[PDB]
Amino acid sequence: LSAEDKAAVERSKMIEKQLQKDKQVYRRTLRLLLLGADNSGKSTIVKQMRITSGIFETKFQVDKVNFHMFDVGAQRDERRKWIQCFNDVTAIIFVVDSSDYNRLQEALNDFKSIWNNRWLRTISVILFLNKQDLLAEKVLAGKSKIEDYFPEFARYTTPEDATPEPGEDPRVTRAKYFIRKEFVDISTASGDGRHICYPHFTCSVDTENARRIFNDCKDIILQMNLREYNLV
Amino acid sequence: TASIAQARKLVEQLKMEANIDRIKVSKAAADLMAYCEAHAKEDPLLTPVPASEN
Amino acid sequence: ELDQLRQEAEQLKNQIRDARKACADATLSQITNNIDPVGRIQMRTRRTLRGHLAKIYAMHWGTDSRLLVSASQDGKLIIWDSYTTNKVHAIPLRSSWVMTCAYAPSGNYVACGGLDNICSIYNLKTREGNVRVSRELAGHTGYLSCCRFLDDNQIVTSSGDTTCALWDIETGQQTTTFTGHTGDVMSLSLAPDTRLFVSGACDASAKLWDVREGMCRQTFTGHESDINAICFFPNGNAFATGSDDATCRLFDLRADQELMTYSHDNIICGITSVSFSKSGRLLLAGYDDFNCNVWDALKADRAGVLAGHDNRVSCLGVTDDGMAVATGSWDSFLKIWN
Amino acid sequence: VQLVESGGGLVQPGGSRKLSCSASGFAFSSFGMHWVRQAPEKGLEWVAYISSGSGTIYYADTVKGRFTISRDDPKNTLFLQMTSLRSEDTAMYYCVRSIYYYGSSPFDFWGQGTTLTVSADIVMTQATSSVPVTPGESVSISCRSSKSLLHSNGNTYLYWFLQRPGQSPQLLIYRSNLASGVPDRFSGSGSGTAFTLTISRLEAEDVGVYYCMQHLEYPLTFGAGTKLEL
Amino acid sequence: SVFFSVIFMTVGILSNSLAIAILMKAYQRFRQKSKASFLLLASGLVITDFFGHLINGAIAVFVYASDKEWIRFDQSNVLCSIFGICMVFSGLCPLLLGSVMAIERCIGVTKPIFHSTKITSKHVKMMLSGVCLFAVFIALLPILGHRDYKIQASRTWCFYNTEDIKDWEDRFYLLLFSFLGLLALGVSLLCNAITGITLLRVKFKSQQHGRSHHLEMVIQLLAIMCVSCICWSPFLVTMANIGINGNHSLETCETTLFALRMATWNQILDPWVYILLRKAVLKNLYKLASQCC
Ligand SMILES: O=C(O)CCC/C=C\C[C@@H]1[C@@H](CC[C@@H](O)CCc2ccccc2)[C@H](O)C[C@@H]1O
Repeated sequence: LSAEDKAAVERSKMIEKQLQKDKQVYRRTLRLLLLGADNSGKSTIVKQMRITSGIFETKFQVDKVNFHMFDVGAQRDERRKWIQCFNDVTAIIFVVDSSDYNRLQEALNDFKSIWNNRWLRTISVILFLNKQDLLAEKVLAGKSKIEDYFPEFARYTTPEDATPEPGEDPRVTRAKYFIRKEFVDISTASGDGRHICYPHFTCSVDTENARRIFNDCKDIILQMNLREYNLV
Repeated sequence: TASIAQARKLVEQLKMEANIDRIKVSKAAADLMAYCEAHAKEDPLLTPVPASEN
Repeated sequence: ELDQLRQEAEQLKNQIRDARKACADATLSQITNNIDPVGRIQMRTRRTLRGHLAKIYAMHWGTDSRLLVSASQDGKLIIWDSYTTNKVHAIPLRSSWVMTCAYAPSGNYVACGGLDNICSIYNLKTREGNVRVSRELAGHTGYLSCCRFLDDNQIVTSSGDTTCALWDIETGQQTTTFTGHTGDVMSLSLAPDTRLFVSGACDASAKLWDVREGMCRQTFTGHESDINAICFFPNGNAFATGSDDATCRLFDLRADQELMTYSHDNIICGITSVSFSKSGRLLLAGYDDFNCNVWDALKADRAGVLAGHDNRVSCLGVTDDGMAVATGSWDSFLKIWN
Repeated sequence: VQLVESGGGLVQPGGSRKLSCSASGFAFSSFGMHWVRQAPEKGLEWVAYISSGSGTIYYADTVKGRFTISRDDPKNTLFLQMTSLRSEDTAMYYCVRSIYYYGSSPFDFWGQGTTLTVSADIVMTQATSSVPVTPGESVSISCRSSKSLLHSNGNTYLYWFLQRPGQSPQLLIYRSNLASGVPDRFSGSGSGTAFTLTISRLEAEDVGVYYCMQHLEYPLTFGAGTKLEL
Repeated sequence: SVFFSVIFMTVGILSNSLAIAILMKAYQRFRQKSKASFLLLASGLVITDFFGHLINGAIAVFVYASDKEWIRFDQSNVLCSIFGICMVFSGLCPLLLGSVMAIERCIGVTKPIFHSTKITSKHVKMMLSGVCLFAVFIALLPILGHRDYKIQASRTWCFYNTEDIKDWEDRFYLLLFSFLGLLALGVSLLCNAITGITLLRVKFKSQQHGRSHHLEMVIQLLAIMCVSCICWSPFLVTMANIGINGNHSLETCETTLFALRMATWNQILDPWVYILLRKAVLKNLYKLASQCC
C-alpha cells in the first residue's frame, strides 16, 4: 500500500476524532430560538438573563445546564425561509406583549403560522406572556378592554380551575386566562400530539423566567424519550 | 418621493428589456437536441462506462 | 402620475408577453417525441460519506472530480475525497448557521455563509498548513443563500436582502450591486463563459445577470411559487429552475420562454436542488419527499430514482466530468452515486 | 515558519545525546516530522519518521533499536533520543515537515539542522554524479530505480531536493507536479522506473547537489546525488 | 422432544428477525433526533439473543439427531464445552442487557436533561461492550478454572455441574450464576417500577390536556416486569436450591428442563414485549403484511 495513502487515512482518523470531540460539546449544549415582534419585550428578556449581524447569540446556564438562545438581529420581515434552519432545536421561545391589544391579533397570527409550519411541526413552542403588570394596569384603568377587539370576550368566564395569585383583581385574572385560552385553542388546533405549547405568565423583572425555561425544557426532552421508547 | 423613482426605474427597465431579440422555439429545441446528441459519448451517467474506467 | 407609470409598465409587460408568444412556433415535446427514450438509468451508491454532526445544506465540486466540499449547520466544512473517502480538511466555522458553500476553481480558496450575513473565504493552501480566514466581507442586510466563485479574486454572493453584489477579495468591497428581485434570493448559477449568471428569488421569477454590467438583461416568470434551485445548462443557453410547487421548468435564454415542465401527479413535495449532467439529457432534481428523481431533459420522463436517503435531500451536484453524482441530505450522510 | 535544531556537539563512542528542534510559524501537530542525516561530503539518508499525534512511527533498518523519536505537541517541539552512538554517526541531522493529502507537498520546508560528531527495498541509483555546464546551456539530470514507483493508483512518488552551498535541501518536485516557491524552470518527466529532471534555463542559483528520493514505501532511500557547477 | 427445541428455535429466529428489521428501520429515523440509545441497546439485545437461538438450537438438533450418543461425537470434551459457553452466555446476556436498558429509561424519565446532555452515545456503546465482555467472561470463567461443563441428566444440553456435586467450585459457580441472574432481575424490576411510578405520578397530577405515550409506557413496563420475573425466577431459584442444598435436593431433572423451557421463553417473548408489541410497530407490521401478501 502507498505511504501517502496511509498518511491520508491517519489524517482522516484524526479529523474523525476531532469531529467526535466537537460532537460531544454539540450534544451537551441545548439550542433555543427566541421569536417575537418589535413590540414584544424580548430585548429586555435577553438582557436580563445575567445568570449588520443577521443573527444574535446569547448563552446562559440554569442549574448547571447550558442553554444557547439565538435571536435574529438584522433580517427582512419574511420568515418562511430562514425559519427552516432553526429546526432540531430544543424549543422555541415566543414572546408577545399581552398588554397592547392592537398588536395581539398579529401576534396570534404569527404564533399560528409558526405552529402550523411543516418543518417546525415537531418542535415545542414556549409561550411567555410578557408585560403582565402593564396589562393589569390597563385592564384596571377601564378605558379600553379586550372586548373592544375580540367579541368572544363578552361571553367568556374565568375557568373553575383558574388559580390567581394572592392579591390579583378578578378582571386581570379573567383577561389573562382569556388570552391563555385563545393561545391554547390556536395551539391545540392541529397539534398532532407530537409538540405542545407551554403558556407562562411573566414580566420584565421576574427572575423566575429562566426557571420556567428549564422546567418546560425538562418536560420537552421527556416527551422525546417516550416517542423513542415507543418507536412512534 | 421614492415611489415616483421606483416607477420610472421599473418603466425604464421594462423599456430596455423589451428591445431584446427573440427567436422561434423550434430553433432552440433543435440546438438543444443537437448539443445533447453530440456530448452523449462523454457522459458516464447517460452511457454506463465499464467498471474498470470508474 | 404614478398610475400612468403603472399602466405603462403593464402595457410593456403585455407587449413583451405577446412578442414572446408570437415566437412559440412549437413545443419542445413535439420535437422530442421522435427521439428515442433514455431508458431506465439505474444508479447505485458507490461511496457513503459520514462524519457530519448536523444537517448537510450545501456542497460543490471543484474543477477536479475527486475533491468535494460540504457544509453542515454544525459549523464544519469537510473536504471529502470521493475516491478514498478520506477527510482532507476540517474547518471550524465561526457561524454555525451556515447555508451555502463554494469551492473556487483554483483549488486554493473556499467560501461559505448563512444567517450571519458575512462571507468568509478560507484559504486551503496556507503556508502555515492550518486553514486561515483570508477575507471576511460584509455589507449584506440578510442571510446569504448561495455563493459561487468566478476566479481566485472575485466572488458573487446572494443574500436574503433581495440584492446581489459582486465582491473583490483582495480589497473586500462590492464592485457592482444589482437592482435586485422583488423577493429574497435563494440560488445562483454561473454560466460556463463566466460573463453571465442567473439567480432565482422567492418571487417565482428568474433574472439573467451580467457580471460586468450590473443590469438584468432578461426576466422569467414561469413559476408559481418560490424558486429554491437553479442550474445553468452545460452549453450556457438555458437553465432549469426548481420551486416548491413540485414542478421543475426549463428556461432557454435564446428562446426566452419555458420549453418543458417536469412534473408528476404523484409528486407533491417541493424541489430543493437541481443539476444537469455533462450531456444535458439527464436532469437530477432533489425533492422534499426524501428521494431524488432523474428526469429526461428532452423527453421529460422519469429515468430513475435515487432513494438512498432518509431525510430531505437538501443539496446535490454532478461532477464536471459526469463520473459520479453526490447527493446531500439533512440525515448527515452524503452518498456518491454512479 | 522556522525549524531551529539544537543539541549537536562532540560525543564519545557509546554515549547518548538528545537533539531538540523548536518549531514555530505553523501547526506543529498537523505536520509530520522527518529526521534525515547527511554524512560529511556525502548524500542524504532518512533516519526516522513520526506521524501526527504520535499515531505511527518508523525507523530505518540501520538505525532501528538505537534511535527513538518523540514529539511534544503542547510545546511544539521535537526530540530525538539516540542510544549506542557509533563512530559512523558523524553527520548533520535535518528536521523536515510534511503533510500528506491529495494535492499536498510533503517535505516542503527543511530546517537548518544540527551537526553531531563522534570521537532489499527500493534503492535510488543515479548514473550521473557531476555535470559541468556554463551559463546559457540546459541541464537534464537522469535517475534510475530498481522498482517501478508507479503505484496502482497512478501517482508518481518521486521527490527532488536541491541543496545549495550553506543552505539545506530545497524541494523542487514532489510528484512532474512542480513545488511551491520554485520557478517554472524546473520540470520533471520519465516513467515509473526512469526519471529526468530538466531545467530549461540555468541560473546562478542552481549551483548545488540534486538528490532523488522515492516515497512509494515508508522506508526512504536517497540517491548518490547529482552536482551541477556554474 | 426434538420437535420442542425446533419449534422453540424457528419461532425465536422469526421473532428476532422481525425485531431487528423494525429496530433498524426505527434507528434510521430516530438517529436524526436523539441519541437512539434505547434503540441501540434493543438492537444489541435482539442480535445477541438471535445468535443464541441459532447456535444452541443447531447444537441441540445435532445432538438429538445423533441418538444422544455423546461418546460418539464428543470424546475430547470439546463440543459440550461449546454448548456450555453458548448456554451460559445467552442466558446472562439476555438478562444483563435487560437491566442496563431499564437503568437507561429510568434516568431518561427521572432526569431527561441528564440523560440527554451528560450521557453520550459513546458511553452507551462502551457499556454495551462491557456487558458483552462480562457475559462472555462469566461464560468462560469455568474453563479458566481447570473445570468444564458436564453433560446434564437430560443428555441434551451441557451446563454447570448439576449432579454429583462434591467440591465447592461447582457450588461456587452455580451460586455466582444464580446471584448474578437474581441481581440483574431485581435491578431491572426496581428501575421499571420507579419509572412507572414516576410516570403515573407526573401524569395523574397533570390535567392540562401528554397522556398519549405514558399509558403505553406503563403497560410495557408492567408487561416486562411480569414476564421477565414469571419466566426467569423459577430457573434461578432452581439453580440456587441446587447450589445451596446440593444433591440432597428433592427436585428432579424434569423441572430443570421445564425451567429451561421457560427461560427460553423470555428470549422469544423479549423481542416481543420490547419492540414488536408496540402500537405503531404492530399496526405497521400488520399493514405491510396484509399489503405484501
Ligand atoms: O432439553 C431439551 O429439550 C433441549 C436442550 C437444548 C437447549 C436449548 C435449545 C435452543 C434454545 C436456546 C435457549 C438458550 O438461549 C437459553 C439460554 C439459557 C441457557 C441456560 C440457562 C438459562 C438460559 C432456543 O430457544 C432454540 C432451541 O430450542
